[PDB]
Amino acid sequence: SMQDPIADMLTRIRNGQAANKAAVTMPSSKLKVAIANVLKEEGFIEDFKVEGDTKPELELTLKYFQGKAVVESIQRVSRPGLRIYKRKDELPKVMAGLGIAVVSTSKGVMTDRAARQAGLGGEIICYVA
Amino acid sequence: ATVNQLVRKPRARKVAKSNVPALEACPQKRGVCTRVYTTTPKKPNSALRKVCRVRLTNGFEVTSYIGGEGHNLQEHSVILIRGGRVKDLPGVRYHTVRGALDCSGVKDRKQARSKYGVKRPKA
Amino acid sequence: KIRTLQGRVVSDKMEKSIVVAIERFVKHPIYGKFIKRTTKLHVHDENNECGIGDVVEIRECRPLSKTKSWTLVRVVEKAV
Amino acid sequence: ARYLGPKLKLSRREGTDLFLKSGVRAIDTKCKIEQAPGQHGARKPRLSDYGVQLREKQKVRRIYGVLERQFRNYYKEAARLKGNTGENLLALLEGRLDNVVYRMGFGATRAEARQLVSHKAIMVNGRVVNIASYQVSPNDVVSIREKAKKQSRVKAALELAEQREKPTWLEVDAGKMEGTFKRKPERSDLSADINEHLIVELYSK
Amino acid sequence: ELQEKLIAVNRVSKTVKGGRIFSFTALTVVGDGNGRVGFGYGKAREVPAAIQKAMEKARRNMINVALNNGTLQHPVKGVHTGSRVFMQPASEGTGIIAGGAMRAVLEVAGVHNVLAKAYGSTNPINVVRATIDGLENMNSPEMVAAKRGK
RNA sequence: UAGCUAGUAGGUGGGGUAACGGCUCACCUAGGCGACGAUCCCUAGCUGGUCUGAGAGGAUGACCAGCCACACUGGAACUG
RNA sequence: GUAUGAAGAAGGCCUUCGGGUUGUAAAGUACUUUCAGCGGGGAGGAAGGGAGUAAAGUUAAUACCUUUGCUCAUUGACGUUACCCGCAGAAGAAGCACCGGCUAACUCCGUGCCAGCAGCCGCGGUAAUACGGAGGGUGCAAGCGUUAAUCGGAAUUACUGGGCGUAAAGCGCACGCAGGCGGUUUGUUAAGUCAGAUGUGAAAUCCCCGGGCUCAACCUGGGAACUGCAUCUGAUACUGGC
RNA sequence: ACUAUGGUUUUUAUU
Repeated sequence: SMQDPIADMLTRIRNGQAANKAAVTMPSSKLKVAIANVLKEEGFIEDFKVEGDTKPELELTLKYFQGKAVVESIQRVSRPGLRIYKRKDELPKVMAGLGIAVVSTSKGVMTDRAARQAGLGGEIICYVA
Repeated sequence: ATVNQLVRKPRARKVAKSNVPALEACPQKRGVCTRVYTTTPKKPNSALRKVCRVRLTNGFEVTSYIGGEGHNLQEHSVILIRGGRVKDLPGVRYHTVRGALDCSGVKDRKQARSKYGVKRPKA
Repeated sequence: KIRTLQGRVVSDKMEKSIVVAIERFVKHPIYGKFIKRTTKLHVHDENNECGIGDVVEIRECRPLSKTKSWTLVRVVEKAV
Repeated sequence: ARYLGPKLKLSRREGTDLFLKSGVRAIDTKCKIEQAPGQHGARKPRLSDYGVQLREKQKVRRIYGVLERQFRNYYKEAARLKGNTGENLLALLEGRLDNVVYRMGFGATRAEARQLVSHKAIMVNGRVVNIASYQVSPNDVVSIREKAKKQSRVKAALELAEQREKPTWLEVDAGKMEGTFKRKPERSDLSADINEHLIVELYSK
Repeated sequence: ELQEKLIAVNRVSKTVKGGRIFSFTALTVVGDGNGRVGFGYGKAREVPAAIQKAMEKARRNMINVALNNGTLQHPVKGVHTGSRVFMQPASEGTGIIAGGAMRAVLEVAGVHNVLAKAYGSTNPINVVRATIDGLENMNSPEMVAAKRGK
């Protein structure tokens, strides 16, 4: 039924762009919120809210430009049944310096830019540009 | 396919077999030769062509094509059989060599002599 | 350090031995994906204090039985 | 391998002048340049279109007397240090010992120069070399053995070199018959009779 | 500057009872040999008119290729109908290599340092629309440095 | 080919070994394996390499390095 | 072999009959021995041993057993040898496969669905570039071909990277014994994972760069490839267990 | 109400 906390997150950020919907909702989790903060810091969303106590709900404010969406390249490039891990020296390059990979480190969710800044490896969880 | 499939065994592929197993991984082998027969062509062609029945060094018995002009072939005198098919001959995967063993010789050529097996004049 | 493993006891009625279940992660060396595998170890025990389902710590030292070198060290939480 | 046959038939079937069968004893070279070969080479091409880069490859092979498999080696060494396969290829062919001996003028043709090399008459750094494909180095000295220096074959070729094009990348003295090869051949003084746009997809069919 | 190229020709196998018809369909590309490309397809009577009927379209759909130091920024994928493509930057002369139906598209843009390959249920006149879809998907420096916010 | 054990499985007491174990010889019991393919069969020396390919992958382990097994066919014992 | 040689010969082949071509090729004439044949000389692999001569050895420093320089005079299977110097003379040295298209090279005569040709599509009934004959071309070259064994092309085995309404494959339809997958709070475990120290994917070798014998094979001085990897002292953020 | 059939096969390259 529900096996992974972000398998329903990437589709809800990619979809609704042709109707240019300024918002989207989903069920909330520790990893979804930790990703929403870096997607705001990298300018891919304009705001995120959490609402609830025992089964909380997450609302994301989506970002647009003149006649276009802004998040035009978003993929996992990994699957929950067959995950992807990298060493501190081997974190993946995206659009030869024009994109970023997202890593789950032993100090939380960050870009490969910031994991290499600290000298850490981890699990690769998203590719954005 | 799932992540739990296609592992621990490499799965099936095609094989050559070989299609000419009576040669035992050689291009050619000799055999005794017992009979010669006249065969029908395919509908686009008008002819009547010759094939020979040959038992090899290994006891396997094959039908081979006779290319070029004419034959005087004999019983148990031996000929050399080569791997290579002419689909216009019925039930045949094999070819005869003329320049080899007791086979029916050929004469008078300027171009192509490494086939038929033809010596050039000097005197 | 000598190599050690942990597992739950599954049989104990023997006077000088116990049987322990081991569940550890293993992959295909060039096709990846770590999966858990269930195996059973025969362990030497002359103290005879362990209970069934309780977690024990065991090690491989020298032969004591037919193709078997594993022996008992300690309990981890001593659950009854 | 080597051709061994009627030499002017090469310049005719390549539509290119190889300095074969001409010299100081012929008028207007008498080598029928731009007259078409045979009776089918006299007719319009049918353009496969692969045939036009095969025409241009044969031309640059035939000028320097190079075999196909050996030209597939020059096309591989030319690509080094991003040197351009349409430019460094000519600097390697122009740097051959059997072309450098022809440019120094100890023979009238690259074929006469190749026969002086293969017959052990040529030296480099004072040492004998029989390899016509030998790649000549900067600031290195080329010389000729006294048994060939005794012959009119080599002095008639130096008297022909005074009425010919002098290259900038090497120097030579006709009294001792000794030459210094100075620096790599470059685009500014090396002149090629081929379209560089036809040598861009070679051996990739 | 100008570069025009012919990739392949096809004849309609119909026999119009007078004989085999003289109706031909051509596959072409047009560019400048420096950084532009467009894709041509058209059907006419005899090849000398079918080439013009195909280049008609290549001149009407020509675009500039986003290059960074004379090659592509990143490996990129293209799609059209049953055809897939994968295109990646390489080095001087190490893009060609590639076969005639990729070679033509790359040489009218003047590049020899980009590799391309078609995959899936390929069709000779659709692979070029997938090759160009990968160049419509190829990232350009038009928005990347104006979107991190603020 | 989906079934297999009964020195097999858990205890007792001895023998033997450079040393260790059902290695091996005698009694008290009824336990112990099997699908990462046991049972029963069919083949095969292994690696660096080498042939091929962009590499992954495939073939071959014989020509240069280095291990291993064997002595017509199969045994048994001594010397060190 | 090289250069010269033109009623562009004698002889062939094609011949929009208008003329072309084999072809500077040959003969004629001049020039030179790489290599091969026969002749004369001749390098290194050769240390130790022998003789001279020295010694703060250990005792007795010219025994014996040891120690370190400098000289003389030598040990060669390979070898009828590397390498060098001679002698007559172009002399002793060229084939075979391919030319319908894909895939490099074009035509005529003869044969006329016959006889042969044989990757596949095909070629054969009146100019057949596909057969027999022949001239002219082409890729190789003292080698040339025809077939065979294995890989690539092969996504037709899908790790890179596949497919399942039908065109081929979703169990005919069910329960759930082994297996898998599965919120939240706070601890715990050290298999998977990680850090600090240490070792490391050897030599030869593809790939890339310099030497030793001419390039170089071969041997060698450095790189790169080898998408790899072992032992401890410790960590519990993350997965799987409890 | 009231029927069975007929083997085999073809036509240019070119700007």
